Amino acid sequence: MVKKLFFILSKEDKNFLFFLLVFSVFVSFIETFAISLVMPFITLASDFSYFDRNKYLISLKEYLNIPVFEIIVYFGVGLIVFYVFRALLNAYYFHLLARFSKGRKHAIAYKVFSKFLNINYEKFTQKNQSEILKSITGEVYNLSTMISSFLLLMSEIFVVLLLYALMLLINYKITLFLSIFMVLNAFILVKILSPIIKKAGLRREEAMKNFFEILNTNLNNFKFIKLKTKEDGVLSLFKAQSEAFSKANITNESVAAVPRIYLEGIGFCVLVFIVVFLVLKNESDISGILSTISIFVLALYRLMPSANRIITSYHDLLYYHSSLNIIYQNLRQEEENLGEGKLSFNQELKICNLSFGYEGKKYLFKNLNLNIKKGEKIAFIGESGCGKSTLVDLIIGLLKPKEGQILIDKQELNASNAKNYRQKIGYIPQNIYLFNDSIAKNITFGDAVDEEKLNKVIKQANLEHFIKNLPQGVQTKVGDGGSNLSGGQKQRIAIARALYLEPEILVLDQATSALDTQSEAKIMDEIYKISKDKTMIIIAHRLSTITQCDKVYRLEHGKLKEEK
Amino acid sequence: MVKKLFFILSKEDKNFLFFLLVFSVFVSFIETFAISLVMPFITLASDFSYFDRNKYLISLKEYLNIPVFEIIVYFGVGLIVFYVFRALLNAYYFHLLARFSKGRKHAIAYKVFSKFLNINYEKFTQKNQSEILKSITGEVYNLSTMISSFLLLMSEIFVVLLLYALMLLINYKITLFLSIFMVLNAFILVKILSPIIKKAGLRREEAMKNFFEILNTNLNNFKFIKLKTKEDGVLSLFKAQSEAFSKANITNESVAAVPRIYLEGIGFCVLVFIVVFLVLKNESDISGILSTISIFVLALYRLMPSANRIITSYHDLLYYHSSLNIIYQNLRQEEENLGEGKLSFNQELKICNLSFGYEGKKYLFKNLNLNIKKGEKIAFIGESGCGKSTLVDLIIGLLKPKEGQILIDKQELNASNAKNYRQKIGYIPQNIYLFNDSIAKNITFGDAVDEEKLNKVIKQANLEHFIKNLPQGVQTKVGDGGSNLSGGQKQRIAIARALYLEPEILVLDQATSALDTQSEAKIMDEIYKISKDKTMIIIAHRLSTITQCDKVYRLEHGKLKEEK
Repeated sequence: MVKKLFFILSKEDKNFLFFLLVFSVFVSFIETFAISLVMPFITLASDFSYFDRNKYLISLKEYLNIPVFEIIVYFGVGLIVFYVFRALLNAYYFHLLARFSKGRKHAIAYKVFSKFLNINYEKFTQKNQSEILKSITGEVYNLSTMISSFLLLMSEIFVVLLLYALMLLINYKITLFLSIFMVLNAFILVKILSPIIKKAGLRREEAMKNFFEILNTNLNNFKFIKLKTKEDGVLSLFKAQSEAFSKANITNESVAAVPRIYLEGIGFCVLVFIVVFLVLKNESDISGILSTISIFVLALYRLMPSANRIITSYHDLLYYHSSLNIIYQNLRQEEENLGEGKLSFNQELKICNLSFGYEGKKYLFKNLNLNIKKGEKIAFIGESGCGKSTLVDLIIGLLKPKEGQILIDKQELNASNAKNYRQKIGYIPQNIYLFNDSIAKNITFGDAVDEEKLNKVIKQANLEHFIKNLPQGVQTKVGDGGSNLSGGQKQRIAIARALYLEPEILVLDQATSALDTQSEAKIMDEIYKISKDKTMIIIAHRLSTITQCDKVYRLEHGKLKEEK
Repeated sequence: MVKKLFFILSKEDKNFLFFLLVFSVFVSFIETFAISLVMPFITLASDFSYFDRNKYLISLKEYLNIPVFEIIVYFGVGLIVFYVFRALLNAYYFHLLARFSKGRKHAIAYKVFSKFLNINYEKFTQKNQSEILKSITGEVYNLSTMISSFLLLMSEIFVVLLLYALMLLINYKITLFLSIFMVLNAFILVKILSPIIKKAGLRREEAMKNFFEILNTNLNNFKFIKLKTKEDGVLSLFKAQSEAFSKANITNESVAAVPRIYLEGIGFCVLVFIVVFLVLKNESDISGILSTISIFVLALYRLMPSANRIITSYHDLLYYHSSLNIIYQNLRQEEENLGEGKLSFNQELKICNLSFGYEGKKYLFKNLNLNIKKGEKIAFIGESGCGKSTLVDLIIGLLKPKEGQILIDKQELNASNAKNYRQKIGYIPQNIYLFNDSIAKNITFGDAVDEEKLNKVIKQANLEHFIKNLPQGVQTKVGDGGSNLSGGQKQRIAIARALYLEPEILVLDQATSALDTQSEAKIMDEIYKISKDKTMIIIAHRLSTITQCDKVYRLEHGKLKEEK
């Protein structure tokens, strides 16, 4: 199951990853060094001896470099430069972690989005957009922060093992005591306290709910209370619930402080017994008792966060992580579309026996039939939701028929030429979704500009008096969808978007209502005047918009009857 | 302005307050004992000397009590009993704080609620219930936790002052350096660091806003993407915004560790210059270097929580409290209703020139006139908010008329006799709010039970076939409002509630819609049959329910016309 992970990440990310691993092991050594290098400096600073004795201390001094008094100053400066060095180093490490995690958040999410773009229409549209959005923005973040948690985990288990080994070395006796005593201390806090904290917590949570409830119904029945004269009747309930809440809330607010005061008390109590045990034998070298103590204090101090990070990363490695990876496998290895080749359209769009049904599912047509001559401008009057939009979808490039053929100049429409057939249709969704940018983009939908063709389209989409009356002009921000724009401008800009593609079939998926003739009646005429050179399919929901339409097919359950 | 506090709090609350006040300073001293009493034991436990010298230490040993090897064992116990003693003491202290805070929550919220119960109907109904609920459950919590925060504040400022004075005594030289460096370091973290972080926080928030904003619009326009074949168009923008998010997300995650790693860097760096200044003179008594370090470490260590709590409680002493206390003052000194004395009803309910308006407000009536013979069963067709409900409120006990008299057997209804008149009306609100309890209560509305009267009432409100078909029976929990109950049973339970008060005027405030005759048509006849012996006022909303009404008055601008 490790081969899953090595399929997602790229090579540069691998280099970066191992870099971060080596770094992770490194900072462990740097930390344990930053902690260990206190004992020598704290035990050699006083008394001012050790220079005159000890087979090791005199060598660096008798190496003819330093007198006797510059052995503490220089060493100390060396350490403070070492600590500023740490202050920079750890920051860089975490920077690399962040850079890696979120840079990956970018990179893989790009792939997921792209693959979802290359996947076929039916499989994309069969699963809700919550699943897709989550699949390209949620799982990615989760995985990124997951990996960061893993590298940090490595770092800290290394810090733990290293400092534990150091403690094992320094005082072989005390470390075992503090070990057995530590794994007991965690037991007192996770088996004897935490469930009772959960207990008082749930008690407060329930009492608060109850209290607010009867206070709310009591306020709801005031007209009855005032007319009942007796008010103490409901105070008999209020003072009853309020005291329960006032009890559970104090048991909770009280039991929460037990651990820390426990930790202080035990914090000193563990120190004094160890003192009174190391008295039975003589070893305390004045500074010795405090030299080993400063060290173990430091060690425990640095170990607590390592343990915490370990546990947190553990819960993040249980809760999250795994429950995403397999999902990812179902998204990249998920198949795409296909097809390549051209197809000509100079005569008809013969349909021939559609018969279509989704992934369930009862058939929506079962032998649907019509044909669309080049330039017909037809419309699909329905009863809203009958399948007119689905019919048009099948007529156009999308949706694979169950029994159909859909001929284009007596030539069968399939996957090969589906590319080129999808290419030669606009859309104009009426209720459109613009993305926050500069009018031109959208319309061009990101694919650069052309100036000439763009102006041909703006001229053709009758927006010249709207582009003239804009401050920045063609470069104004649509705010979102509009926001900065409004209805008519949306519609016409979409018309521009579909007329930027030009030929040959203009779909027009008009939605329910437009409100009213003070918009649609004019725009329709403009459309009839601009759809002269091309063919048009209109997914009509009502009426009064199909006046100049050559053909009108009514689709109701469950066949297709010709109206006009 | 402190006398406000002693008007809200009772005597027991005052005593408890001063008690917790003294307690705070006490635990301050006990804690500083736990910190200071380390130095004697840290300097006398090892090495095993000091017993032979010192004018005081030689006394207790020469006081004929101890050998030579049992002076550390016994002395240690003195501290180890003391620290468990603390483990109990602080626990009991915080327990007392919690008990005071939430006990105050109870008692005080009770007082406010009770005052809202004694206040008159119009001022109660003129202010929205949000302000009320908050005034008896929101502000109270703030004041409660506020006072506890103040006591804790005193405790910790005392700990601060004592340990600061002790450090001042022990080493009068170093404490000043660490002081100026405290106000300098905190300056580095709150004047040089803390203000600059906010910028990055808002920046990241905005970058996330932009990216996540533009990611949805991309998925919203997929039909066009599929019809375009080319996938790179939106990938070219996605790779542009996602990297902006991927840049903003790494800088904050990098800068968030800056303060703490700074804290280690300075944490050690501050030690060494002090070393290189205290080496120039002989004073280091081997353990001295580590004794003074241990002491100042303990003190600074204990000072951090004191400062932190000071700041936290300070923000609780800034944000909250005030905007509640005056609010609170506007509820204790708030005025109530009045009245006492009886009044008879045997003939008519003469009105005589009502004319009413709320706290604004254009009059809803301006000279209203009628009379209600005992048992008339009249109805008020209105336009909802036209003033029919207000009219009925005036007819019954609530709301004081601006020009009216409201005679009851030729006797004026005012504040004095309003009690007995309020007593003699039921209600039946149609859309009712039961509170989570045992059917009997509600019906009796909290005022205990009666068995005889309850059975007579359930008998009168025709609900027996629903009580036999319930598990617990009359002791079933209505769950919420119902939840466990449904429609008809709700209504009839309310009818029972108003029939438990029994006579003599049955209001029926019907709301909009019921759906349909399978409920209203049935209930209405039963109501008409139980109102035979009584009089009835119906705030009717429609028709077909006022069929059996003897009189029907329609309220329109701005009079009342008899219908039938």
